[PDB]
Amino acid sequence: PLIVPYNLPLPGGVVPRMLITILGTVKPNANRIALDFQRGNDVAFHFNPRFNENNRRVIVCNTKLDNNWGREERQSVFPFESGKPFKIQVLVEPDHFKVAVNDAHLLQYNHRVKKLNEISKLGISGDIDLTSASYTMI
Repeated sequence: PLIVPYNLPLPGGVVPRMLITILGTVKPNANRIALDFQRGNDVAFHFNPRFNENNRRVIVCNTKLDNNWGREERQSVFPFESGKPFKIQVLVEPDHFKVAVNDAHLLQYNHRVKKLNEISKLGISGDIDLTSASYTMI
């Protein structure tokens, strides 16, 4: 098991065909999970499941530039369940990050931060037990 929050270095940044795989279990009373692909202090892609946002479950995605959050992209399809094991796969494609959860396509997020090679770390945080975090080329 891995300590949360966990930093996964992405050597030389991301590139199309890189596949990041995160395995863990949602804690029983979870409130949030976050994945943050970073370019220094900037957050190129924030993927943020929220378990009780005004009694709704929603995934919020966004980018943080110069300490300011941008326009949120919201997904109501919510494949995470409190107490249960999950797999998140993030596939870097030329124009977007493509995300699958438990082998099912969830969402795509268009690149706002376009210097892919400078997105050099992934932060994994929130209400999870983290089992594995790795990457490969496909």
